[PDB]
Amino acid sequence: MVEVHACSPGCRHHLGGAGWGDAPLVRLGYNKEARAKKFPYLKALLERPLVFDGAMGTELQKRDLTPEDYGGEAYFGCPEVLNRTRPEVVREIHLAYLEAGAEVIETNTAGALRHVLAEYGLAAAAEELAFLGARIAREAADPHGAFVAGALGPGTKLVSLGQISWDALYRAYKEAARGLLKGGVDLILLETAQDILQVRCAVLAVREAMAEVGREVPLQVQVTFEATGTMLVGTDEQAALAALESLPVDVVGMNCATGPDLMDSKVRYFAEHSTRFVSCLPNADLTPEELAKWHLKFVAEYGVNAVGGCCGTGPEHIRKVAEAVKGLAPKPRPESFPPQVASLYQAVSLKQEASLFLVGERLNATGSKRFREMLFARDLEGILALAREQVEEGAHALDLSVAWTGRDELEDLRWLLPHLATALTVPVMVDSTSPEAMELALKYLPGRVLLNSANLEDGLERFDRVASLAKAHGAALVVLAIDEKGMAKTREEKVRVALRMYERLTEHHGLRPEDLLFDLLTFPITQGDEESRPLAKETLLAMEELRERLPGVGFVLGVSNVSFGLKPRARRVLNSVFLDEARKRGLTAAIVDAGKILPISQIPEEAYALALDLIYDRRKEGFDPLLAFMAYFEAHKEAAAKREDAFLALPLLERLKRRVVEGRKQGLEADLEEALKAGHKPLDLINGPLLAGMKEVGDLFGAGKMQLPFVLQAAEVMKRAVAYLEPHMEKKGEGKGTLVLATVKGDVHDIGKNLVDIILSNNGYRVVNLGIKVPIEEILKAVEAHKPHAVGMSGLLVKSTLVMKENLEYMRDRGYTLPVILGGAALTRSYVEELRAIYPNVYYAEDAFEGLRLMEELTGHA
Ligand code: B12
Ligand SMILES: N[C@@H](CCS)C(=O)O
Ligand SMILES: [K+]
Ligand SMILES: [Zn+2]
Ligand SMILES: [Zn+2]
Repeated sequence: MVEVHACSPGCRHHLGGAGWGDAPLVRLGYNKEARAKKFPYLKALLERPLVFDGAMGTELQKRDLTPEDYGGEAYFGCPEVLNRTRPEVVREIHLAYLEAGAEVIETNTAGALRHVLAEYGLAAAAEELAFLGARIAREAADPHGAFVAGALGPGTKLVSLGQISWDALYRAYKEAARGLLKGGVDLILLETAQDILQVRCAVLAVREAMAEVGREVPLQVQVTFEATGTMLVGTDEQAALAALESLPVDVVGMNCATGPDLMDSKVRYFAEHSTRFVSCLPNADLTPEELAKWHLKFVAEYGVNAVGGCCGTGPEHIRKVAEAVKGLAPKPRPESFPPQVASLYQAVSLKQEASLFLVGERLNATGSKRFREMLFARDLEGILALAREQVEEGAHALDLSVAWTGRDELEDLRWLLPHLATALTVPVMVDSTSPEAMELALKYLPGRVLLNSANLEDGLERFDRVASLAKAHGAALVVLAIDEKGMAKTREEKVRVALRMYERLTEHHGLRPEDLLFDLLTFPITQGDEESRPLAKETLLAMEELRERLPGVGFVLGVSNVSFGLKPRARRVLNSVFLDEARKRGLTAAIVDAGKILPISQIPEEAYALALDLIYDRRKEGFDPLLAFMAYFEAHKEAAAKREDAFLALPLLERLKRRVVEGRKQGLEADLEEALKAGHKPLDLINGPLLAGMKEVGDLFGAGKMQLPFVLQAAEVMKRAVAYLEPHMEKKGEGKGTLVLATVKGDVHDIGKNLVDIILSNNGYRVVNLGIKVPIEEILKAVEAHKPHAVGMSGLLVKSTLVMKENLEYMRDRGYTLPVILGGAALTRSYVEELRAIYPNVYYAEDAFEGLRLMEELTGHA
């Protein structure tokens, strides 16, 4: 092995593993075959479904156990102290589960954690009671030749919410896992997880336990989804899986809180998308027979790898499940997972559909006077509004740098990060030259973070420290083309540094290409020195080359830099054109603000061609592009005022259209008022100038001539106009029936939907509008509560047409035959015709009027 000898003193491979051998993640993905060859539990998961045991706690509660059984009054009701004071009772329950057909039992150790046990005066006994728990299970399982799972639960204190420090929590999982490993468990099971940051904390602590003890075992991680649909601290299934896929874990799954019914969408999401094996352990009430049917569905139809029960399930539940699942062939797991990052709340794709991945930069002390002022003044409320402003303008993630000469970086992160952890809906790109700052940040930020910058500026060791940190915490990584020779300025230097960095991150450390965002630099081309004139072109040509040579990797640029030195209008224009040029060369992400760009649709053809000449350095004895480009803005200084007066001069109707296209909120309501006073009706304005404006924005976005922030600015105008016009809308009928209406899970588009709501409401239909990103469970809760004549689902993403199909499947499975009306721009009539195969009663609606006519037909025209 070359690689075993090629470590620096910066490498920390115990937690994340390296790029070779048995590490959980390597360049090629989840290291399934190697780990199946080393570990009998994973071999078994490949070969057959593994039946878990059922509840321990609810089994213990059925024994009439006295204070004496627990060692005294102090310890009464602590399950884990029974490992010392009534071992034979814990064992008997294992024996009942094995005799019922369980091939995997869990240790009575879920609450064998320092801070949980402190309740009973047992804080110092966590390792002991965990070790005795593993021994009890070993004693029962060894005659049966079964597996033992060392079970650790979430504890009583939520780390994302500040109720315990990462370090105290880390120490609690470590010592506990140590007990389990020394006791002979075959795998460690982190279960009933409520806090996605705890998952990261405990995974890394349990890994460290393995390294300390010299014994590695598979790691299985199960979250709990509450009846509301998320983990307790607010994490959905998508964000959960995104946060798990990049960690050193073998098996992902869920347990507790609900029965399999509510669990079904979440189990199907894991079964469908995870590269790891998948487990499912529902709570119960639920009969043995019912649970056996749900696990037959989950195994045979979805490909779930291990099945058992949680709280309320007994031996009898496991008996029926083992009979139901014996002899089913496992389905193969998916081999790739789309690159995604995550906040506490939501997953975000790194390959954004039809768009760059846009990273706001205003939370950067170096680049932002406002943020700096608010940081030093400890203005939390101001920083969160700034965060929100950026997300509102389309930021998929936020770059954060607090570093400032004169200040303690670590103090400022300790102040700010606890608040960002729970406030942000989007992920954080942690921006720092200090690995210590990075490591501190990774103790506070839930989900899958980004790290802004592995580079070779300060030696291989720092590079390896950052690389190691990213591998262990499952972070995406920005790779910056700077080495011992300095910043790479030419295409040749950029490719060479990128290739060296790539090979080290993939082959040595085991990061996937998909985790990497290569930053070839952005230098100013405005200063006007002959050195600086080709520096933009060099980045663009390097990026194209590295795109063909490195499939899978991403590219990110801080684009504003290109234009440093210029006047604001010139900057906005150069930044925008550079960004589009970079997109055409392979760019996947951009660190940029909305204010520092404008739509290409708004750039005169002459400014456009001059910006091209400057970027590509089209210099002649004829003409110097920098001077020509500067001179353009000198000679069109009045341009802002010709725009404003020409805008204000337009006819009323065309002016309404223009407000949409150009995002002009200011004076909107006055124009709409003017139109209502002249006798125009609300729906005329909506269907006419306003939606014509949205049609044009769509054409420009689809043609690459308008970026996401300006589509959001058009969207805001559109929704303000509809909200102003809605109260003036003429009603046209009386109680004709009821529609439950929703945009489906994953989708935030609602302009279509809300027009539907308004047209139907005013033609005399009760519309229960459930909003955006509505899961099928909440749709059907609404169906049950309101008993409507139909259900409406809106979908504008291609992805949403697949959610609609699955929604129809979910509805068929639970007996629904109510009419379903599907609509949205992504969805065709030919496609809804085909869904009739799943669900007879499904109808397509081209528009709100077609929706109206379908409600008319389906209620007898009421
Ligand atoms: C506005 C807009 C946005 C706004 C939406 C704001 C809001 N709605 O609150 C914002 C900026 C939020 C947005 C974001 C994104 N969007 Co967008 N967006 C658009 C845009 C420009 C206009 C959509 C619109 O409002 N149309 C106006 C309404 C009136 O039309 P409509 O919704 O079709 O509805 C009519 C019919 O379809 C029907 N209908 C619709 N629903 C229903 C339901 C029922 C029951 C009935 C009876 C009828 C019915 O009736 C309506 C009126 O007659 C479209 C352009 C397009 N569609 O080609 C892209 C578009 C839909 N978006 C797109 C994309 C990709 C995205 C993003 C992924 C961008 C990104 N960030 O990477 C995100 C995804 C966010 C998410 N969903 O999770 C794509 C989707 C295609 C795809 N491959 O997935 C489009 C097509 C652009 C493109 N690529 O060309 N988007
Ligand atoms: N393994 C635990 C789960 C706690 S919710 C038990 O069955 O009691
Ligand atoms: K169990
Ligand atoms: Zn190493
Ligand atoms: Zn439970």
